Amino acid sequence: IGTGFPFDPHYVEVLGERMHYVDVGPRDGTPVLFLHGNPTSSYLWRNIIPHVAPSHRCIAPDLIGMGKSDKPDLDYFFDDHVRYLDAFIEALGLEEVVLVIHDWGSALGFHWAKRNPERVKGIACMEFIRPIPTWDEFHHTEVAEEQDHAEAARETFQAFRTADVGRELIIDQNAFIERVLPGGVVRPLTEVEMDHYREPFLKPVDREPLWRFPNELPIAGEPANIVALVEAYMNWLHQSPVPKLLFWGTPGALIPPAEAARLAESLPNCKTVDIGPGLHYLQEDNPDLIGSEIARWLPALEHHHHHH
Ligand SMILES: [Cl-]
Repeated sequence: IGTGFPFDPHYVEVLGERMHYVDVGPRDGTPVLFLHGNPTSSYLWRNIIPHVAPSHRCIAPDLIGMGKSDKPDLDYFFDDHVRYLDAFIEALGLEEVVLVIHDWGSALGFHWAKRNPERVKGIACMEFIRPIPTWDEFHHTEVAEEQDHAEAARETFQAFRTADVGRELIIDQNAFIERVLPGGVVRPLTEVEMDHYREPFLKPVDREPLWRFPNELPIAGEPANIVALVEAYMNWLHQSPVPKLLFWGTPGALIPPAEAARLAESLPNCKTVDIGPGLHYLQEDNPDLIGSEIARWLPALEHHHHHH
């Protein structure tokens, strides 16, 4: 699996700050917008984009306070991210797009789509965020062998959301980067890959977005604004005719194989793709199948639409 990041560095001004993004692919192509989550960057998509770029424009921003984007004095709430990515999209003059999304990138992407449904020609998603009404639903599974792992996951994120303790882990010990990220890849990440992921967060104080994110997860009614927002987009998604492509792995994390199977029915016009062994950061386990299946699925999205 490729460890390099060979893309031209692009930057654009957004709400006064700079945001870094990948922009490859023919300039005249329907754009495909790749949205990473916690605690990743555009690096997450490095081995997926080359499958899509021969035919389409590939745009992959680093969220504010992450990757090579600027680091304003914010608390990095989800709404902060909403503001910057909304302005990013308009700053590139994008009209209609295809979304490719993960984790908090999926919350952002789905929220954007629901508010801008006529501008989304398709959604490729994987290990995405859903309402979590109870902790038992978090990493829920009915596969006996996976139960111990699932309860460990609960404990982990309960701690992240525990006052002072959470900050200790994520801010002082860099747990999201040194433990959660490699912990959510089946194959071993290399030093080179880890170093790419560590680069934006060498200073602990810069780790704030990595702590706020788990504290923004819509679990057991809190935080209420996010619970509402996530319920809204999921209702939207369940009712939308927009073409969907869903990647999943075994045993998965947020999305277990059994639910992936259900989403194949509960989500209209949904093709599913088993990437084989996977945990949360599926992109690092089978980037080639994710990029090739996205590429195979993009042409038909032009149907019923036109550029002229
Ligand atoms: Cl998180």
